[PDB]
Amino acid sequence: AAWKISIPYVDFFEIPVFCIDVEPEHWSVYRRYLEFYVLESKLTEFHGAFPDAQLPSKRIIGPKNYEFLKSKREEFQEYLQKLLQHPELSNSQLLADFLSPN
Repeated sequence: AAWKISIPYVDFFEIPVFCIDVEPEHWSVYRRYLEFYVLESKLTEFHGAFPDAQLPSKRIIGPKNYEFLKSKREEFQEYLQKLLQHPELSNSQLLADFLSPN
């Protein structure tokens, strides 16, 4: 996974979602706030616990706030980006699955 990702915006599934563009091959995937936290949970389970690569404290929000997802947009982007930089994860199906279309 020498993949490049960005989270240009947050969108709606009608339900506010993160839109991730992935790189010349390209596509986008839609991920719910919660989906990130289970990703991090599982990844940490099978691969350890990369400092630097840390999701912010999970908020005890309810569906649905748009503006809140908008604000975490950058942090979440940084997370995935720093994730992709570690090896060991370069072969994680978990990560790959997370980043695959829709």
